[PDB]
Amino acid sequence: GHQQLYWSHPRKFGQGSRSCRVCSNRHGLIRKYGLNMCRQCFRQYAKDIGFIKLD
Amino acid sequence: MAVQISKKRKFVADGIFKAELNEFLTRELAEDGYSGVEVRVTPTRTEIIILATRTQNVLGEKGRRIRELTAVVQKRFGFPEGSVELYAEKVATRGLCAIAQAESLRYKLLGGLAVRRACYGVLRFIMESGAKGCEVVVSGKLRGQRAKSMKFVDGLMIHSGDPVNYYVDTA
Amino acid sequence: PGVTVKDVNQQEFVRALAAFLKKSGKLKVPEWVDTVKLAKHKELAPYDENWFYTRAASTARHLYLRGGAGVGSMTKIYGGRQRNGVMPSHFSRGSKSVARRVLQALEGLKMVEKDQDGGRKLTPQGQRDLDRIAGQVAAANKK
Amino acid sequence: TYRGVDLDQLLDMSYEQLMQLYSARQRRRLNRGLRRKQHSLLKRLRKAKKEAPPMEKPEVVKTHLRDMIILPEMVGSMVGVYNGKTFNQVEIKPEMIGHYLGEFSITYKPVKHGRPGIGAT
Amino acid sequence: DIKLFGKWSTDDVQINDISLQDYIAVKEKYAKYLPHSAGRYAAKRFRKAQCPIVERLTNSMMMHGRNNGKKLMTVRIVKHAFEIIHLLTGENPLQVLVNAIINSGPREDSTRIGRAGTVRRQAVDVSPLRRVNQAIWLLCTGAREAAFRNIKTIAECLADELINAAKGSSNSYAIKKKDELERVAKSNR
Amino acid sequence: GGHVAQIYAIRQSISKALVAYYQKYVDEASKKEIKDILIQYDRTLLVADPRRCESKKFGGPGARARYQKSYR
Amino acid sequence: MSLVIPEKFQHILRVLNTNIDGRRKIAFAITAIKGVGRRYAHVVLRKADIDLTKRAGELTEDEVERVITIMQNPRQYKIPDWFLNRQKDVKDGKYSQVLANGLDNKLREDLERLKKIRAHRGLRHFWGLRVRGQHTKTTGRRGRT
Amino acid sequence: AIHRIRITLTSRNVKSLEKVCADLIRGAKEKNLKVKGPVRMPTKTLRITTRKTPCGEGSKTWDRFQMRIHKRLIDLHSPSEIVKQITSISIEPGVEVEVTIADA
Amino acid sequence: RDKLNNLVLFDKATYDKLCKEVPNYKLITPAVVSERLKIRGSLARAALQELLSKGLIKLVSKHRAQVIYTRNTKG
RNA sequence: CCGAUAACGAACGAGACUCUGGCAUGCUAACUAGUUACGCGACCCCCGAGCGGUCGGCGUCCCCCAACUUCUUAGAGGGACAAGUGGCGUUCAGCCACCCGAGAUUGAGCAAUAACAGGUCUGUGAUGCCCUUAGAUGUCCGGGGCUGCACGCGCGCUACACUGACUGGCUCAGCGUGUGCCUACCCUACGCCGGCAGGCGCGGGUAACCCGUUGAACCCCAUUCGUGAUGGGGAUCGGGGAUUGCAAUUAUUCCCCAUGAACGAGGAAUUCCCAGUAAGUGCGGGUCAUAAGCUUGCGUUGAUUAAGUCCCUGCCCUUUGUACACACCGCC
Ligand SMILES: [Mg+2]
Ligand SMILES: [Mg+2]
Repeated sequence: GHQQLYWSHPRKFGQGSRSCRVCSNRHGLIRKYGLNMCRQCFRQYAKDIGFIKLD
Repeated sequence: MAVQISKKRKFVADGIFKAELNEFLTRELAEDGYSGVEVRVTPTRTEIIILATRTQNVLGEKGRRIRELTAVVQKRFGFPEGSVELYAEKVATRGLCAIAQAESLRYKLLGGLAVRRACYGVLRFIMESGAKGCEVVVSGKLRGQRAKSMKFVDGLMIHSGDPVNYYVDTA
Repeated sequence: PGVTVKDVNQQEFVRALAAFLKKSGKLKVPEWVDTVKLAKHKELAPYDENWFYTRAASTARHLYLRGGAGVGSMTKIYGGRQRNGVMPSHFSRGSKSVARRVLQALEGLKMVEKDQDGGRKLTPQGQRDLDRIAGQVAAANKK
Repeated sequence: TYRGVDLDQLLDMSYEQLMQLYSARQRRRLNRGLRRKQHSLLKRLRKAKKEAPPMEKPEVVKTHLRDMIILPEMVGSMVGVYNGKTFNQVEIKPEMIGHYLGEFSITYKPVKHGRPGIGAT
Repeated sequence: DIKLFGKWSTDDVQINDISLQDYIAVKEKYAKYLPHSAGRYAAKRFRKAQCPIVERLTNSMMMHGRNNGKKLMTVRIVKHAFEIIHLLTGENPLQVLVNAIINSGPREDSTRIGRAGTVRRQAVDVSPLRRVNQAIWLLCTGAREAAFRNIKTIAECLADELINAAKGSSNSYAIKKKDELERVAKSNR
Repeated sequence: GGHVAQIYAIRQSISKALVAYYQKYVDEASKKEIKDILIQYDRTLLVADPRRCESKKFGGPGARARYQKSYR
Repeated sequence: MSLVIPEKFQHILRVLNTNIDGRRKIAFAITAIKGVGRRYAHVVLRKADIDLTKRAGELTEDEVERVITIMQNPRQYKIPDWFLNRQKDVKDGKYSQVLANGLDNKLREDLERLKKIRAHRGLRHFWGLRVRGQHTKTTGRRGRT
Repeated sequence: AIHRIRITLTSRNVKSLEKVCADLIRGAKEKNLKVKGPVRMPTKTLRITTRKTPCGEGSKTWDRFQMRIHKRLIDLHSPSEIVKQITSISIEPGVEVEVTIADA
Repeated sequence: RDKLNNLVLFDKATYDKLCKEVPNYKLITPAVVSERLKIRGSLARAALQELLSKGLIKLVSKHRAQVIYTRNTKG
């Protein structure tokens, strides 16, 4: 369709308004500290960001 | 102030940039002996150091490819122009870099070499480079459809506690 | 042997303070003191009739303890436990209009002045009133 | 009668003085701006009603929007409210004003329970 | 000199039997002004033995879900109950508590695993510490079911529980349970 | 802290302050022959209870209790 | 106060169309009438100028008919708008407190109106199911089996 | 100028911050500017707890993660004016610095 | 054990019953008064404070949840 | 681990390790933390104290215009090692009690070989093979549904009440968050309106600087209720008032007023748990445009019982039996 209905549905909020910054997942997102990453992708990259285990 | 995000958010963004740059360099510099990336940051500018064995190969003809990647990283994260430099540095004892050795084994497997002799050669080179011990695991559709797993390990290798972090590289 | 409000037990202190407030009745008492619950989480109105005087006395004592308490502060003191029925309990705050009317009455009797910043504190003569009543209730409690 | 007033007064009851007669949700909804599709649907029903035959019920009009609050000027129309599968026609009564279009095109048929199956052995 | 709750000097309270005098701790070395001391008496074995029995009751009186942290209310109940028993009897309340504990201890019990005759196969004599434990627990239980669905408040129920136990009249839950256990142990000899 | 922990903090602080005051500004004879009554009456009046808390785990409601499990 | 029971201490009363026990306190005795609660009883007694520390059997006829007048007609005795039950009626839009079986038949006419307009809430009411969107999968089993 | 500046230093580790705080103040003492003492602010422990499993099947194993942000505050205050003397940074990667004056 | 149907107000039968022997024994609480006089218990508290005012009952505890009285000292 | 020894030399695991917590009036530093002293004050006592008491009122990093780090914070360090005594011990490995000591067993993370056809292709621009690919199993938009109910089960919550409820007064925490690359959505003080849910102007905070001295709950002190399905219980259900959103109906949430149902402690069974622990009790973070009966943590109150065992459920070693080897859910 034309521009009048292709993206006319609002997504200014809600779960569909957020995707993982790595894999664009819409499930298991972590928005704490603006992480915006998939939970699995967080566990994958947590060494790379620097979240490490002490306990 | 208001324009700048909090220290918490800023450090999170720093870690995110580190992760994204490492992933991008891994996915692009895979064949050129990529080992790792180190970034040195200042308020004036930042310095990116890409640890790689084949510095002569990761660089294009008269530095064309390093210029390409510099422009890529300049545009992608939106730094000011000339606020980032990319240096290519040869690693010391590339036999000790599990990243580079894993990439070499992946190349030898994709080339068509037998997994057994390739793994033996990789392990032999690693121990000839000099280390307390090494361990390689191959899992996949070896022989038939049914999955099997091989572990080829020699020397010393711990598994538990703090010291495994800074004593064994994991790739 | 000067007596501060801290040297007397605050409960009979605020009791006698509310009694003095009742006998010297000059408060701008709203007409809805007979209808409103003292808080959102409450389900009964206060049992006392002139509970407004008691609450005003308690707020005056709290301003003595620490000044600059706006309406939200006082509701945080007068907040309470909302049982929420079948769902597990939480904590709720006091009535904003109730505390605000209490304050506007307290500087109705000018014993309270607004601060240079937000919130309001006790005037020195209000401090005098509190200390005098503390001394007299100390004399009564002692003898 | 909706609030003591007759429907004849409701036809010339403009929106802003009507929001006092509606409930809080409806008052908030009309306080917020009605969008283009609602206005076009009102135009549709008004067109059908004016071109409806005299002393005869109007023709059916279908729609998916079932969040529309029922206006008093649309009483008597034949509205086809989508149920998820089909469009359902239903009268607009002079009592239905404070009600939504989805509140009368049920989305499910009531369940008639048979013999329980293998579960709960 | 100590005067727990401000009065009721402990020195005139005397333990009648030498069986539990190593496990009753009302003596002036274990006499305290107010029964509250988070002294980690459960950290080691036999450290509750030196704990004053009033504190042991206070620990054992707060039970049943609604009362697991309400120790201040437990202490105030103890104080009011002591007031009530001293008004009703006129002697030292601590003497009443000690006598109730002595009369409430079940001198033997029965326990086994295999094919029992009536309840257990074998009859076993008990330790003084277990006597004190069972006495306090039975007293708290008796007062608790004494005050549940009746107007008479918990203080009075604890009070007459201790009063009846300090003498023995088949009227208190504690000594009734003691007699039942002793009869069963006599049967399972 | 709370209320009763507050009470214990105040009593320990007063006891410790008096024994320190008697250690410094006067002879330690008085300091020792008050510390004896403090010790063989209440060791905690001069020694803080080191126990504070214990961390809850991700498999139970508190520090040690576990969530109720079922099999059928 | 703490005297003998009064001679005119009727044990239960006859209020409107229902009886209330005079043995309990007045602040809670009239709550037995359907449509009357603790808060409403509190406010009507406070505006009735009647002692709250005395039982409902020991009142006099003038006091109880004052309570009747307040209950039937609360608007003119300074009861605020938001305290009424049948506020803004669907029939006539008039603010009224309803005190008796009028409440029963008012709920009845509301439900039959909902059924007549075939509302979803009316449909669930006719079917006896939950109307506020609560889950019926696991709950409400008592009323059926 | 008269300049009274504030310099704050933070990172994720402790060793780098300590060595910067020590060598910087040693250079300051060699350069005779009186130094306001190192102000160690409380550490921010960014804690993230996450289920170990990526599917949800298993023993409901939660992995928690920590990120410790330590920061230090050092004021450089001299009767003479500051920035023209000291411009050099000697900053390793990984540590963050902010140059503020008493106006800021 | 079914019900208690306790009196809410005194009658002639129980008023003098309260007056004449209640201040003659040791323990006086609202619980015992209510349980041995078949009265409500709020009435018990009211009667106890009235007899406090009449000056032949001595108070000892005065706690919000448990109040205890006793007869005056004799002899 | 000591010992013996056809074994010897090893190795991983455990242990060792790191964090956590506990003592450090030891050191360094502290205007985004404080302490003390002083001076302004204000109020009580002024009978008379006057170096009397309170101040989370104002100042003394406003730069000469007080000192110190005990309190708070965070670094380098120390500090506990079976160190000493007594006892048991082949007098070795080790073990019990006791002195002094904060501490004589702080909880976690990590955690070997091998394996499960245990779960994930619904996390991924991880992926083989197969299926679809224009009337699409792609994708967008609109609506419905994922809530739907004769019923059974699980995890929890409320509760069944006087060791309580309501009303008022008094009074104490710690984790930790808070304005965004896309991305619009922050934490909030104060002042006013309203009874509440909310609304209306002014501020502060990208943060030990502001919310906030996080005046939390529980608890404590007085009040009323009075053993009843009562003032417990608030499920169901009606009306009305507020918030988010494009939209609140099959009710988003919240407020108010009505109705108070079953429930009077729970069968056969079965769950977790040993000291700041269980339990009570609130508070953070996640989810969030709206939101927690869930979960992860934090904090307050603080216990009974035990210092043992294989009886049951299992597990580790050694011996023994096997017709088991998909391994007793076997085989027959
Ligand atoms: Mg280990
Ligand atoms: Mg009630």
